[PDB]
Amino acid sequence: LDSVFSSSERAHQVLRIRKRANSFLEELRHSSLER
Amino acid sequence: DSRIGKLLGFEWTDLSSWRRLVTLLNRPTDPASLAVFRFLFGFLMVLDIPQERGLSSLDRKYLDGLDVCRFPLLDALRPLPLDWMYLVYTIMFLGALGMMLGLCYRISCVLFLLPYWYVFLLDKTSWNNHSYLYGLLAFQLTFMDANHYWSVDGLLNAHRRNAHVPLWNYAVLRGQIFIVYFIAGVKKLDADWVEGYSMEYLSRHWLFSPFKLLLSEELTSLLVVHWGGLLLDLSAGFLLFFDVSRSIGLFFVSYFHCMNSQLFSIGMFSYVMLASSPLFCSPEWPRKLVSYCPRRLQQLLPLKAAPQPSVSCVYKRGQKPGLRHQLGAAFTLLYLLEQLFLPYSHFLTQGYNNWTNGLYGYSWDMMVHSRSHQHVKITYRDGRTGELGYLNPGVFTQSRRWKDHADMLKQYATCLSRLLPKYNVTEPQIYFDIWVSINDRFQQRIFDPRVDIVQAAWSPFQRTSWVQPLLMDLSPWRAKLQEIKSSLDNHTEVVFIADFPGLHLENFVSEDLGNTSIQLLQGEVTVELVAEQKNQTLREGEKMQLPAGEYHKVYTTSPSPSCYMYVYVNTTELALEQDLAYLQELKEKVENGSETGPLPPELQPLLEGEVKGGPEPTPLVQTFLRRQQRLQEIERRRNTPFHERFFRFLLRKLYVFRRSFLMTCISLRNLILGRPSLEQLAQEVTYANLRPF
Ligand SMILES: C/C(=C\Cc1c(C)c(O)c2ccccc2c1O)CCC[C@H](C)CCC[C@H](C)CCCC(C)C
Ligand SMILES: *[C@@H]1O[C@H](CO)[C@@H](O[C@@H]2O[C@H](CO)[C@@H](O)[C@H](O)[C@H]2NC(C)=O)[C@H](O)[C@H]1NC(C)=O
Ligand SMILES: *[C@@H]1O[C@H](CO)[C@@H](O[C@@H]2O[C@H](CO)[C@@H](O)[C@H](O)[C@H]2NC(C)=O)[C@H](O)[C@H]1NC(C)=O
Ligand SMILES: *[C@@H]1O[C@H](CO)[C@@H](O)[C@H](O)[C@H]1NC(C)=O
Repeated sequence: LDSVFSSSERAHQVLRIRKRANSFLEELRHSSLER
Repeated sequence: DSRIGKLLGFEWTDLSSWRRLVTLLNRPTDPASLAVFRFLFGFLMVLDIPQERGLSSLDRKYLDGLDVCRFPLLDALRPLPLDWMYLVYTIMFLGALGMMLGLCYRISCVLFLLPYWYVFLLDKTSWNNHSYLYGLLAFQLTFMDANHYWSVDGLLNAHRRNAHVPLWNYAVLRGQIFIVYFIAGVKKLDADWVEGYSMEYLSRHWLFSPFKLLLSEELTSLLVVHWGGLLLDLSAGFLLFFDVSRSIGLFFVSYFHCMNSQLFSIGMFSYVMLASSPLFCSPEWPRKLVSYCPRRLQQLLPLKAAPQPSVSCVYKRGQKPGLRHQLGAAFTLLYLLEQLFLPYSHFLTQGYNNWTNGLYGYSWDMMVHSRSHQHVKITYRDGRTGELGYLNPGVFTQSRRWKDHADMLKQYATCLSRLLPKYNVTEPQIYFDIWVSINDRFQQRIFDPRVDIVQAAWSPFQRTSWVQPLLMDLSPWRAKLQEIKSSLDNHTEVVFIADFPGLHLENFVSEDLGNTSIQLLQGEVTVELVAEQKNQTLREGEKMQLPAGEYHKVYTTSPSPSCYMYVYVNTTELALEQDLAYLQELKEKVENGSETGPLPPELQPLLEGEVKGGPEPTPLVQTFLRRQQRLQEIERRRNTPFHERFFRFLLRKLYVFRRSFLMTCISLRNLILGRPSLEQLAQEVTYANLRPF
């Protein structure tokens, strides 16, 4: 496994493009099975 | 006779003494509306247990042997094994069915209530207002005499067959719904709701299409969505009670709840509120609806004659009040006072305070705050060697709500402390660095990144000292920043940052993100490149071109917070897009007959579309084929009939219910008759997961 730890290079990346999630905290269980 | 008597239903002299108050709160009333509401609530919760409580997904949430970090309200609570959890959910289902059919009503209510609150308190990441409401309604209905009309207990027991109920049974529910509407409305008198920031992008939905024939998008997003919602909350609270306003209030409330059901994915909240809306009507509306039907149908619907006397009421001839009447009145008054007080009880339990107020779930502040997280770093220092390492942001977790609350952060730190020694880490010191913006503000730290949360101090009744204040001074900037957001190309992207005095941010620009620049908006910062150890002090309105592939630090050296921005474009994505576009242009030229010269051999697979009897395609060709396939799939999805979607939805829900039932059966069999050999278990688990078709 060894997914507990990460690297310095991939931890210090503020600028990483991603999608947008409103996260209203009221809509069901959000992604549900994903996380 | 009095005008107040007809408007409010009770006279002032009734409040002179305790005896008169008890008599008023225990006067006879018809049971029909309460019975209908009981039936609808039970049925909806029966449908909701396999969907939102998580009985379908319970086998991958409480899996045995897996180490995960839990977030219970009390540290004493611990989940049971999976099979006993399945048994608990079976007890919930039995209680809900009993409530629906009115069979052993008090026992069924208790069997639903206690498990539901156990599940609710076991996890703080699954809290929302519409679960708290279900818990409250189940608690209230445990004491109400709702099994008098359209109940199996009536058939099995003559004394409870179409009998009277006291008046506070309706009063408590009406007060609860009024509290929900009014407190939701007043909580929405916030600067970010009246100004159009919360739910700023919800006016694009096609349900708002007719409004766009008369109003622009920006005006529709403010007059209708925000001010309309606030006014609807307050007015729907007040109007439904009065006789004159009931029709218009019912129409607006029903439209509001249907639009909420379609626009959001809240779940069964809209249907529950719709079922509660008739409760403000006369206590005997179902009876007169039943009467206005053919006699043959009336042979199947419930009784229509006048209800018989009950012993849960006080009649005026008289009858001195007993004990249960006094307890009912006291319960009504104290419960409604507690309901009014609890949403504003945040100055006593100050440990849970943050930028927002209190834990989410019992404040009725629905859809008021939206958050966008930009970065999360978890650093650990080993307690023996001194080595410094970095963990994944969300390891040993199932939700992402730990990023915004101090108590959950403390629990997560303790969980990591107990788990990490399994991975050759001695007594660790964990530091957290989380960047979040609420309602489109500057991204700022929420927690102090120099504090070891494992050893930090937290108590519920004292304020945490390691939660950064919300810089509300930068509120007006949200206008200007948005302008900069709209001045960009289809490639450029912008991130805004506001940083405290003394602190610094160390960042690593990826090799792909060429052409990245930093500009200063307010304050004073110094930018250090560590490859050659060179720091330049930036003044307001100065820009620098950062390296790609190196570390750079930004330090704040002013007494007040400093605001700056990163503007970047992805070079690799742009290059891939340009090369793919050139390839597509060549393909189109080949298709229309142009480019008479021979195609390159790598282009032959593109025209063929299948990698058979030839060299493997280059990664660019694979990307092109994948893009074409995805575009075809999206186009096929768009040109899809509605009936197919409806049938697929029905099949998916059927699959969910089937999986829930079969897994519960497996668990109960294991509990009672023991566990078979592993092969039979594997066969059964394969059988349960099979799609219905
Ligand atoms: C998202 C909104 C409110 C949050 C909410 C939700 C989801 C609930 O489940 C509630 C249940 C009970 C009490 C309060 C609740 C609550 O606060 C506004 C909804 C968007 C928008 C306002 C709907 C538009 C429809 C109205 C009728 C428009 C009228 C405008 C006139 C000018 C025509
Ligand atoms: C570049 O400028 C920064 C801006 O402060 C310098 O940083 C301070 O550096 C000293 C020496 O390491 C530390 O003791 C201070 O704590 C730092 N200040 C803050 C606020 O953290 C840095 O030294 C400069 N670098 C070079 C190579 O000259
Ligand atoms: C920058 O843009 C590139 C464009 O490709 C993004 O990249 C891909 O990156 C993922 C990992 O994030 C790889 O698995 C893919 O193979 C890459 N695709 C290619 C080379 O076509 C990248 O994620 C973006 N962000 C950053 C920070 O580089
Ligand atoms: C070292 O860590 C690895 C990873 O778990 C494993 O070999 C074991 O836990 C540790 N063994 C020793 C000798 O430290």
